[PDB]
Amino acid sequence: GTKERILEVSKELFFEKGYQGTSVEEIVKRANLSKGAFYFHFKSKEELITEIIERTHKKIISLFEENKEKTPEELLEMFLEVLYREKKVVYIFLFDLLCSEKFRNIYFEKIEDAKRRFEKFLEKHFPSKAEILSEIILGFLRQLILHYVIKEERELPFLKEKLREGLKLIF
Amino acid sequence: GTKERILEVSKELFFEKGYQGTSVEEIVKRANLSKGAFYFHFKSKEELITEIIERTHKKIISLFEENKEKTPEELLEMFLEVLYREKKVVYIFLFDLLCSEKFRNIYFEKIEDAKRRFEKFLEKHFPSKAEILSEIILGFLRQLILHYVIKEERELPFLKEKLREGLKLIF
Ligand SMILES: [Mg+2]
Ligand SMILES: [Mg+2]
Ligand SMILES: [Mg+2]
Ligand SMILES: [Mg+2]
Repeated sequence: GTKERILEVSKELFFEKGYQGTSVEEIVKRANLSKGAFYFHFKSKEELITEIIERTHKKIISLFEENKEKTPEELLEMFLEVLYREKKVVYIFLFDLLCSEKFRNIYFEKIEDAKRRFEKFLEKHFPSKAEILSEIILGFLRQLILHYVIKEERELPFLKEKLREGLKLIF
Repeated sequence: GTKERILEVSKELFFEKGYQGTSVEEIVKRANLSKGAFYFHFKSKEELITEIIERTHKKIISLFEENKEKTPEELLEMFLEVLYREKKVVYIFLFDLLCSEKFRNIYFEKIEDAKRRFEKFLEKHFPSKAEILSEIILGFLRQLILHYVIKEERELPFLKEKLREGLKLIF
């Protein structure tokens, strides 16, 4: 519906030119909507970006819930696939949240939540190493995204090959 | 000398309030120097931050050159110690270079150089795994710095314990 359309247009504009550099006026113009339509769904630009992040986080929560019986390697392959599909939001997450002073806490809150869930999953078969593995693997996944999605946009097969080999070495 | 004093004051101010939010006037005022003294050593604010990064990078180059005969675990322990001592510059590197549009390329150039050197070091005893290990280990080290130096400033012993256990698991 309209809320979905606003979210899509906002993700596009924030990806293209940042949160600070995009106004509600530009968003509604691009979406061919009135300001009233926007404010009916979002009370502020702040609520809007928070929802964008929240919805991608929810896909991550779903990923963990729906794949808790998979091997760590397969769960991680799925995690990378979702992040790649959501790469515009990943870009916003880094440049508009981590890089900000106001939203830095959200960036870390979401990472910590993903880390807690990943740890819980790993405690099942690697209890004494789950804490360590979560740091290593999240660090490795972030290195791959930063260099092969953010610095340069490589195609997904390349990232999957890198992830697969690194996880094989680790496990 | 004077150049060193300017560098120290600039690292402090950029750490405290960012590159964009710090002026040459504030730097020379804090250093009790004239603008002429500043311009004798730096032609611009851009040259100044570039030199700050270049000097910390040089400490990294030295680290690799001076410890090429150490075990990977010990070389990495030293790498973490230097990054921790240089944590104000690490903070500037992320928030003033990666987060910028103008200086993003420098952030990646330096990381790539560190990665190339680390890879070369690892090719000696783990040729077929050096490329993979460099991604994993740099990712892991970055995860530890981001969460335990940037998000919250933990003391060095904690970071070293985390690094030690993760490298033991990897190697
Ligand atoms: Mg598969
Ligand atoms: Mg698949
Ligand atoms: Mg030692
Ligand atoms: Mg030591």
